[PDB]
Amino acid sequence: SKRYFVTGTDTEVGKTVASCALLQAAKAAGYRTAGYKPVASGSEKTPEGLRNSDALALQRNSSLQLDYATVNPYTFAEPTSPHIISAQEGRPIESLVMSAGLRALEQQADWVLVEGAGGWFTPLSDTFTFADWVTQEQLPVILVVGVKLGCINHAMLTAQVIQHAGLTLAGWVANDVTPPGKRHAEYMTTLTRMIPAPLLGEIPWLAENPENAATGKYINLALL
Amino acid sequence: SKRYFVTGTDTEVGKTVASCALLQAAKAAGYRTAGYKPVASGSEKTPEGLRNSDALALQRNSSLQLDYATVNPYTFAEPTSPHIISAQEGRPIESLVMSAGLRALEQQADWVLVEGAGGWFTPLSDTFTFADWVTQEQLPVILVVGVKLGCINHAMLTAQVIQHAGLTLAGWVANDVTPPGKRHAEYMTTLTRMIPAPLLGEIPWLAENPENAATGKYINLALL
Repeated sequence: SKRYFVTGTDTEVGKTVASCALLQAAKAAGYRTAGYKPVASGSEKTPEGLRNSDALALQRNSSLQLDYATVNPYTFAEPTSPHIISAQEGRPIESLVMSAGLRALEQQADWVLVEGAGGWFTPLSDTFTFADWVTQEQLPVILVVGVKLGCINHAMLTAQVIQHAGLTLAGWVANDVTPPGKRHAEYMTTLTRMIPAPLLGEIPWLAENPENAATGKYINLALL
Repeated sequence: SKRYFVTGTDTEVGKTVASCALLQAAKAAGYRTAGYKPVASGSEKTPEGLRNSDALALQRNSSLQLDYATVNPYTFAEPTSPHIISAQEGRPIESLVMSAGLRALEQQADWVLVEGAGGWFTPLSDTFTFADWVTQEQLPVILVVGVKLGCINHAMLTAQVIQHAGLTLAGWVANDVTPPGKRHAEYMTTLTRMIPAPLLGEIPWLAENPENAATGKYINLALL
């Protein structure tokens, strides 16, 4: 089965928006899809426990019917770095648990998308980062680049680090986080030249909630 | 003579604020200082040509009397990536010119601070980045980290890339770009543990124009 790890180059680049577009495109291709966000911070209280909106988006965009805990085993109330709330709450983030949830999904889906929390080097504990887990899982990576101020530097830094860890950079998705501006074409050209992986598509600026929009049309899965 | 390259982990981290604090601290230590910003975009028109405010700050905080062109040989009007305006204007950014200006300063100053434009991987041309120039100059690097959302990932990415290029990470400076928030102590602790270089100091949040503030007291130059 196909499996990918999605990470962003900076905060607020629309990582979940791109993830939902990817899931919709995979489903259109005929795959049995599953979204997985092992760790999520910043969540609402419900009668059944804490719920994270990004995990809800992945749950909803998966073709299979999945239970929330399957999509997101680790949910924290405060939107801060996972290693900080984890320590405060006395709830360790276990590599074995994150890996188990991945296997669980692989038993039903042909195409699994794993969404990280924060960026590449987000700490899960004092001695373990998200990059450590992706590296041990040998997951190919899809980079979500927000077309904004500073994206060239952030995308190159992330790409270099990933390749250096011996992982495959499967592709990148350009997310237009702001309305059309000047230099947009120039930024896209520079990013295309510099990121050593295929551009899968560009999701235009949408003002509502791109997570709920039919965005799969913007992804060219044949390039993965 | 001492020479350092200052880079930031993200946009708007206060790189020039930290640079001015560094210059003030070096002067207090008795050094003959010089600030150097080889490339600068986003500049005001004056009767004598384009002037960049960050270069003006470095000029003013240098102990030696320096001419503007000495501090900033390359000035562009539009605040975009240097390789883009450079190409548009038909004015190539020459490695030899940037290096020459560095030698020029070294003939008068004992302590030279070089401030980059953008982040680490800022392109100067289609085949040359700022990182290429710093690497050939073998300049030790000082990282300016804005204590904000996403700083841990950006600081680790930058640090790893710099070490990988075989350069020395001389130290880092924490700049408080926003008013005091929760998790500030936790962020500082994480950054201190993860960045493999000494914390030189932390510049508090100041609402006016930190570039004009006496901030040298916040830097401990004995750690460089």
